Amino acid sequence: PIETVPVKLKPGMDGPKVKQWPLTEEKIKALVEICTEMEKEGKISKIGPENPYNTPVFAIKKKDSTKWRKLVDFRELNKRTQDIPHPAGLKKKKSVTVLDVGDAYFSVPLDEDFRKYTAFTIPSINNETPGIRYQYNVLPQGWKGSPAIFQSSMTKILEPFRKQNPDIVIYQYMDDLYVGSDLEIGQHRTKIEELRQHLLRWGLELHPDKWTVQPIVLPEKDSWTVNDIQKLVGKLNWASQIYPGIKVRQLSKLLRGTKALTEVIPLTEEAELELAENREILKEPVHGVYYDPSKDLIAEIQKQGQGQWTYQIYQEPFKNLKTGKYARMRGAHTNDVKQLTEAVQKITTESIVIWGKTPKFKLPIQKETWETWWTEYWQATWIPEWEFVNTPPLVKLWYQ
Amino acid sequence: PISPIETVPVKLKPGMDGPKVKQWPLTEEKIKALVEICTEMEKEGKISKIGPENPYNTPVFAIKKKDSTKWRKLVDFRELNKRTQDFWEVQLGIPHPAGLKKKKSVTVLDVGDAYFSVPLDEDFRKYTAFTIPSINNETPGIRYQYNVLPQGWKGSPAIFQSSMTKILEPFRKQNPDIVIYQYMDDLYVGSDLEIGQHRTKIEELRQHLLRWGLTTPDKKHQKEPPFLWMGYELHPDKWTVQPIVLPEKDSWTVNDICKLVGKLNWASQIYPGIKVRQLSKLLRGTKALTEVIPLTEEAELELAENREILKEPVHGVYYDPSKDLIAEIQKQGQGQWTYQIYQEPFKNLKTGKYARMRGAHTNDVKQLTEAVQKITTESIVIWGKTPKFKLPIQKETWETWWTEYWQATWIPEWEFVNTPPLVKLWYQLEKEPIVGAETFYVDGAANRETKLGKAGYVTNRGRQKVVTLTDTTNQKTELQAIYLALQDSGLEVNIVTDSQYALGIIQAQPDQSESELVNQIIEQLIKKEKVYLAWVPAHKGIGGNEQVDKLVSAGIRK
DNA sequence: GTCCCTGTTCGGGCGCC
DNA sequence: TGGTTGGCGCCCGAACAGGGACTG
Ligand SMILES: *[PH](O)(O)OC[C@@]1(C#C)O[C@@H](n2cnc3c(N)nc(F)nc32)C[C@@H]1O[PH](O)(O)OC[C@@]1(C#C)O[C@@H](n2cnc3c(N)nc(F)nc32)C[C@@H]1O
Ligand SMILES: [Mg+2]
Repeated sequence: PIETVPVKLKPGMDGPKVKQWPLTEEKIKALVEICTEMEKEGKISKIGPENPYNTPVFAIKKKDSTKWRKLVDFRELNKRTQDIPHPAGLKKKKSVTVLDVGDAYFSVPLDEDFRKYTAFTIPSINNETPGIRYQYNVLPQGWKGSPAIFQSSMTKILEPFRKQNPDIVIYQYMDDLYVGSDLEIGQHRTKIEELRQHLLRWGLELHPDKWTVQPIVLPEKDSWTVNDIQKLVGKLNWASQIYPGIKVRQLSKLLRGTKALTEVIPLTEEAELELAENREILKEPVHGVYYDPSKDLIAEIQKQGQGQWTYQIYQEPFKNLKTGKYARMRGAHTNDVKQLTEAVQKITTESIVIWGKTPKFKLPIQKETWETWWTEYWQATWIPEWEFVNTPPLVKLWYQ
Repeated sequence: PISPIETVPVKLKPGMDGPKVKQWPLTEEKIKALVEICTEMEKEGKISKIGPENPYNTPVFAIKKKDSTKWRKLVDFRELNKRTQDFWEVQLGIPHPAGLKKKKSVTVLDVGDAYFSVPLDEDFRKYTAFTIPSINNETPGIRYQYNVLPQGWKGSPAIFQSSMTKILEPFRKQNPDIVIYQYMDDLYVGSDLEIGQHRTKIEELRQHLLRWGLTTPDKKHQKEPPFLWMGYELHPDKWTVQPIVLPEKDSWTVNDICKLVGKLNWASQIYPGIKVRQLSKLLRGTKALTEVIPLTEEAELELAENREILKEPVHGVYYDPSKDLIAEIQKQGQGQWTYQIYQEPFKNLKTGKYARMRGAHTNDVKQLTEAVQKITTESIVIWGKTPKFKLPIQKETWETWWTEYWQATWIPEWEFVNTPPLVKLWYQLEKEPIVGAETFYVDGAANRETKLGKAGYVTNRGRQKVVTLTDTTNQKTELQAIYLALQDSGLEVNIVTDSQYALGIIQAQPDQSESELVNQIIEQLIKKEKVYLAWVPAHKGIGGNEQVDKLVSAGIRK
């Protein structure tokens, strides 16, 4: 039917060989039901152990629906896969809706020589059965090459809608379609449903206006102790690595000698003025920060406690492209891991809308803790890369 | 017979050729057994005679089977395995009897001559060439190649396990309510039918397997409990592990310690309270399995209390999905944790232990969290769900820990149980400076070349002390300085440090460490009533960090 | 750059099938 | 007997990666 496009791995790289992690009974039953239907329609085929590659698979369940979604953790294959103006107006729209257009890829065949690398394995409960393996025959959801090959077909489908609605920005990333407009809520939702009816012929909410930056703030006191000024000097000293205009001469000279931490230090007029000048400098935007599409985005997250989470997105140290906060549930039934997984999704969603790329996360969590529960709270169709850090208690104190 | 299933296409690694190793000398008994096996396998098409057109060879041998009567023909395919393609192993784990659901009727039967009944890829057969000596100087040694899966080849396990899955697929599809646990050639079959109707379903399975060339001999067809399965005995309403025999030595070697700990690990799945920390500690630094290691007093004590656990009768029960999974964790000494998983009180599904030491410095709450994570993952494998936990930690203790700890940490639904020793935090750092407590400014400095160092403090009350160190590091002198301040202060103390390394260790509130210096610091922190630890950036002239920095830098730096 | 001290992974021995 | 293969488990040490501090 459709001529296949030859795709190959990067030079000197083999396919992915990543082990399947344990899946719950509800996820395996969902994956088994999905794979039997996908196999019935020629989308996947069973394979044996002579295929040496493997990529982990799981499933997520949307909030209020008994429908599951098959997720293949393809980011190892995406890195090994051989390699458009990002819409700058998407981040300045009133409402943006995310639509899963992953089903569109299933109508385009995949290069026969490449299907071996799409292998995955369905596990069984209590190892009743060996793992049952499959590979992809069509463009797979979650693969970096799927939106690339389907690019020409996606433009044909979106052409009439984009012409009829020029004030609506439609952007595609992986299996997701981002639709932003300045229409009033309700009118916007009518256009989203209109586009859904448009996508059904072929077959088969975000408010980026309110995304604000969290600047570095400084304490305000009528009475300063030696401890208060020591905490303030160390914070401004770190901040001067980001804002070279920060000076700490008049504040630190108040600490000369060997004093008790609870001793009261009256701020002199010079130290008082130096502090006020530092507050204005911290309001200014970081200078000389230019986004490099060829370098990775790095996202660091700090647990601030009481449901508060701060994060920074940079490519070079102290060159923050964005610094924000993510405050959530403030109770005794708080789930740290759940709030963290939700935080990395919101941060990734923002990075896609702003720069069109997914960031690499430095997660403040034990590796085993994250891998045990992170899939239980995932709701996105993409998965970002992440490493696990042993955070210093210093960066936590700097970003409040 | 030989299965009519399609072969699995297998290639060598690029640029490689088949093995060319010659046969090693064999015993007369070994030879007589191999010719009897090879003559029969040739009559059945399982092996074919080759000639000079085949230039490969691999040494073969034989060992006794578990029944200890028949012989198991093996091939030392180590060279061929290096040059054979990679496989993706399909066996993802070992089934456990605690995950078996209660069935009305149970059968356990094996496929006979499993490997030798699955055909091998025709283009790959010539690489499995071997030579069997016969009655030499009366008839030369016959050269054969394998037409079926050989024992000793890398691909045989995964190819057989996958082939067995394809063969069982139509029967599972037709009989979705017949549970079939498939491990190698062994089949556990369970139904909710009466024993008569169950046996007819078994014969349908046997006929199904026979259609795919897999026999099921009656000698390996178990029909009554207890069933011998995967090293257990399956009774109708309970299961037990086959008897475990610990070594009986007076001069334990490293090999004996491995067999001891290995069998104890295997016993901990149903025997509660097994501990292997002191025994496994005896292996730190050893090199040879023959080294006789003298048992320490607590290692011999640990062995003695394990023996008493194994002398008790113990059994497990089967899984009822309509009830919840409950995991209860008991704290043992020195980072050791045992647990029991059950659904009805005093009816363990299984037990287990956890004692993996993670991190140089940790506390009992961190380890309990790690044990919960391990039990959760292990529960998802066996049962497909997370258990409800019963933990010997106060709700307030957990609230205090996850409040101050900078990492994301979480424990699923859990209820407190008063089973001492309870898990608690042995000290707490103040959030604010302490009024009326002496303020210590600590610092250390070490010389990278000479390894000489200095640690000390200055206080707001005029006290100062400097201690010289040898064979130290900058990081150690910073910890020595904090330790020095703790020793020379009262029950309440403010400490200011410039070392975020030392600050990060102490804020995590460890109660145990691999470092003796950190352990001495922990012991001081427990004796204190109030400690406040603060941080200042180094080399910035912030008093009195500036004063102590000049004291410890003199003579070792600049 | 190096040294230090973390962290994880991999492969060795043993255990079990 | 000794000499094979694969899965999983445990515990160990070697071999890495990543971040912070150090030298003149
Ligand atoms: P438990 O209740 O004792 O069950 C025994 C059994 C099963 C099922 O567990 C497997 N097994 C036990 N010990 C094994 C070793 N050392 N290696 C391998 F690969 N498997 C082992 C097999 C065993 O069932 P059994 O009926 O003995 O043999 C069946 C078979 C198959 C399929 O496994 C292979 N096999 C058995 N012993 C082997 C040895 N020592 N080496 C190799 F390479 N392969 C072995 C061949 C058989 O056809
Ligand atoms: Mg210092």
